[PDB]
Amino acid sequence: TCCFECVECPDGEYSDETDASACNKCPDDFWSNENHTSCIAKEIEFLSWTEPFGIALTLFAVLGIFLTAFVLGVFIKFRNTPIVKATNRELSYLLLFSLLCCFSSSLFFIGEPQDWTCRLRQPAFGISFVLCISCILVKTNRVLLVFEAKIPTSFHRKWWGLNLQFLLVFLCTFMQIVICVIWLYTAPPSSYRNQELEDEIIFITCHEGSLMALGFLIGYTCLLAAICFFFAFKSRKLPENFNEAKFITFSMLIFFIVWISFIPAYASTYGKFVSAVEVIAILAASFGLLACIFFNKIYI
Amino acid sequence: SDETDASACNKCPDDFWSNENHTSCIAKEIEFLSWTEPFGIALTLFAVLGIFLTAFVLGVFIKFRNTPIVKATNRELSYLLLFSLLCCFSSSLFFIGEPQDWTCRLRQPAFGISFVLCISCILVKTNRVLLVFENLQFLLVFLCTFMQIVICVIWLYTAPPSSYRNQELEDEIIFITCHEGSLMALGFLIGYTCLLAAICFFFAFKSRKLPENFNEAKFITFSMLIFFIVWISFIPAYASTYGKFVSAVEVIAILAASFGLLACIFFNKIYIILFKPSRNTIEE
Ligand SMILES: CCCCCCCC/C=C\CCCCCCCC(=O)OC[C@@H](COP(=O)(O)OCC[N+](C)(C)C)OC(=O)CCCCCCC/C=C/CCCCCCCC
Ligand SMILES: CC(C)CCC[C@@H](C)[C@H]1CC[C@H]2[C@@H]3CC=C4C[C@@H](O)CC[C@]4(C)[C@H]3CC[C@]12C
Ligand SMILES: C[C@@H](NCCCc1cccc(C(F)(F)F)c1)c1cccc2ccccc12
Ligand SMILES: C[C@@H](NCCCc1cccc(C(F)(F)F)c1)c1cccc2ccccc12
Repeated sequence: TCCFECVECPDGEYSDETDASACNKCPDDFWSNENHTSCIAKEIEFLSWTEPFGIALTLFAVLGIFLTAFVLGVFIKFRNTPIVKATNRELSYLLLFSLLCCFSSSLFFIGEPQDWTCRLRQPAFGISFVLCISCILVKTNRVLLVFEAKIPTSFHRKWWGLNLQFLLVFLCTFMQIVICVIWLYTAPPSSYRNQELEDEIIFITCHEGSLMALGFLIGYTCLLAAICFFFAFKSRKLPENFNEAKFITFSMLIFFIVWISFIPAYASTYGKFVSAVEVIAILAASFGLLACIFFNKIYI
Repeated sequence: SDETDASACNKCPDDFWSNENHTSCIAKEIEFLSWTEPFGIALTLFAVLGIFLTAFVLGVFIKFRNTPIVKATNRELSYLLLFSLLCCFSSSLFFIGEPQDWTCRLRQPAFGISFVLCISCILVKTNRVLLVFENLQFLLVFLCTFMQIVICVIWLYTAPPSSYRNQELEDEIIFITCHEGSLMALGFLIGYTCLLAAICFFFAFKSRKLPENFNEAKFITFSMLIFFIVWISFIPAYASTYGKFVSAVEVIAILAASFGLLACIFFNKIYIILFKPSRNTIEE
């Protein structure tokens, strides 16, 4: 026994005595040093505000808010010009508010995840986007109907006349407000500290809990997109001051392009870049919508 | 360790890992985008559909070839464009399977050459303001393709691509990938393929309002815009996919833009020739 050899301790075990005779296991929430001589605390990785990437996504999502505010100001100052009144000046306003809601949803992906944030992350963006899609769809059908008129109108009360314009949007949004409510009560999302995947790093993420709702939401938000194009296809022969086809088929194509190009990184990679690409995709879709439709007219 | 009373635990050879019970060594697992994975059948099926669609289109044009609509445009340039499009979808098929030595070399240049050829046809055709200064069209197309052919060759001499057999991503899993030789050649290839498309997109914007052949310039600028949007997005997707989905991202991007050039420029005229035979040297 007086004669022995020296062998290094394996990963995650340390020693601090002269003749160890055994490797002491590192305590929980700690990891061995480079030389296996003293345990050190692990590292927690999440999309924080200290790194410039976080400072960046935030400094975009303020520029978008400012641009949307500027656009709504023209439609409020020049609220009686023929081309502004050409597009629905009611439903055009409601859309702008929905776009404001859209830019904001992204700021719920920055910072340490918590229960309420993880629960409110997806439904807000889904509701806002479907609200915008419903606004576009109802506006388009009204003009086709106005311009498919054989014999004159018969609306019996002017005010209720504009009730249809607003209630159809709520009817469209009702299906996803339902799905969001039943989902949240029957299995709410919750936070989950994961340390199994990599030994030295603790990951803080959320947990979907029930995944079947995440398929129905995509199916619905997408089905509506298939309707925006068809109506966009049907609305190609109208005159210029009212035409809105090119814009519709480019915005939804951008949406599909981004959210189908970003599938594999989301499917494979784990960690902080998933949230990064989600934020960048949301921002890309929202700008795409805003400048496809409202900017030509804001130039004119 | 195998037997009883082991003084020390033997390491395992580099081509193996160790069983859950640490008793003995088993074989490592090699991962790569295969032809049987459920996520590659969709890509194979999608492509085959594109190939069949291109074959059908070249059918109608070389069958109803004695009509004013097809003769209004140049037939030779249409054949060249259809041939280039047929090679893009087929090229994508070169991005799926076990990476061999020669495949890594033929991955990029084939698509680059095909896309340069297809873009060059549209350029020689945008409202003839380009062609007014000044058969000549074939010479210009050959000159456009030759600079990409040359850059490919100097590159294959000075650094060919080959397999890597990476072992630094997953200790248990062996990754088979391609090492893309040098970066200057790839950067120059991308720069040229984008610079040509930029010029094509501009003159056509410029000539977007001329209603020649059912306003074909507008569809060309639509296709160019689609191509940019698709590839500006390729940046973050690939920059954050780590594993065996880089090939998937590349295939998805290539398939999108190929359909982008085929559909825009062809489907309106395909509909006109096949149905409603009422336009003959009047609306053409
Ligand atoms: C890496 C990411 C990849 C993601 C995949 C994306 C693939 C999509 C890209 C490309 C393939 C097809 C693209 C074709 C684009 C159409 C161009 C366009 O903009 O159209 C022009 C409009 C406007 O015409 P105008 O009013 O100015 O002229 C009026 C003149 N006068 C009065 C004579 C009539 O005319 C019209 O017909 C408008 C009718 C709307 C056209 C429908 C768009 C077809 C989309 C097909 C695929 C979409 C789903 C993708 C699959 C993934 C599912 C998740
Ligand atoms: C893969 C396929 C199905 C994607 C969709 C392609 C087809 C359906 C789309 C893409 C571009 C579209 C065309 C865009 C512009 C015009 C000009 C207009 O005066 C007639 C309709 C027409 C000709 C559209 C017909 C439908 C069209 C050809
Ligand atoms: C933001 C997203 N929730 C995470 C989906 C991750 C994903 C990553 C990459 C691709 C895809 C998708 F394209 F397959 F959806 C999903 C979301 C929530 C709610 C509604 C949505 C409607 C449209 C798009 C996204 C929606
Ligand atoms: C298929 C595609 N090459 C993708 C790999 C790019 C890359 C992969 C890995 C590293 C680097 C980097 F080194 F440049 F960053 C770049 C391609 C091929 C040919 C022409 C093309 C023209 C336009 C767009 C894409 C083209």
